[PDB]
Amino acid sequence: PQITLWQRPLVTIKIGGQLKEALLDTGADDTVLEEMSLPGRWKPKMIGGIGGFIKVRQYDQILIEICGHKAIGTVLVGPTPVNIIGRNLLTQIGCTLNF
Amino acid sequence: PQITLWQRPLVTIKIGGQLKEALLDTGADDTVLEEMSLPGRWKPKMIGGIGGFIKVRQYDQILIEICGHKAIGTVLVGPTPVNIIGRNLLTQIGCTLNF
Ligand SMILES: CC(C)[C@H](NC(=O)N(C)Cc1ccccn1)C(=O)N[C@@H](Cc1ccccc1)[C@H](O)[C@@H](O)[C@H](Cc1ccccc1)NC(=O)[C@@H](NC(=O)N(C)Cc1ccccn1)C(C)C
Repeated sequence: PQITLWQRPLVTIKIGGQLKEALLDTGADDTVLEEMSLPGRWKPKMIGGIGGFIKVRQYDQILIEICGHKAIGTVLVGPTPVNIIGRNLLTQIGCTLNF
Repeated sequence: PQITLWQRPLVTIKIGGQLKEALLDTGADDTVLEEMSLPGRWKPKMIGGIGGFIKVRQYDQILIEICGHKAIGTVLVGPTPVNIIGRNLLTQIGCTLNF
């Protein structure tokens, strides 16, 4: 698909059989998801952004599906206001910017 | 061009006669640049993201050029970690996400 940017590029993801929505975000190096309790081992981590840093839990090797496309990678889980799909998973689905 | 996302989608912009690099950012509603003097009057504004809120100055109707394509629109200046080009100007230059 081609997604225009008139509105926020929110799409449906599947994670663990749940559907959710998430923002496709080319300016994020990492993927950050709203608080949830996945199984698995985590590491603590701090990620930063516009106003500062928050604390998150890092899970590795998580499979997410983005508009029917699979990707497998690290996900950070924390008190984010929005689910963010970053470049580590966008590359896997062949996603480009074009103009 | 077509930009892949294996690395950060930094490009060169020209603004107020300077060259800067900025991040092409589909997850941002707005464009935020590092502190600089632009000509023009401005309004104080607040914007947020991960981490919280920062206070910026809003300049309207600013000409900026992004990889040789012109855009005229609102630019916020303030203590951002990185120069961000958001969706208000990506749409002007015809930017889409594709996969
Ligand atoms: C999620 C983090 C892990 C991420 N950080 C990150 O990737 N790094 C710190 C590494 C790095 C360093 C240098 C260059 C690139 N990357 C981040 O916040 N990235 C930003 C851009 C940025 C990078 C580095 C420093 C500072 C900023 C995202 O790409 C950017 O799109 C965010 C995404 C976002 C949206 C909502 C809430 C939290 C985060 N938007 C923003 O921060 C903008 N805000 C908004 O657009 N809104 C709040 C509106 C909104 C509301 C709801 C939904 C979407 N958007 C700012 C720039 C105005």
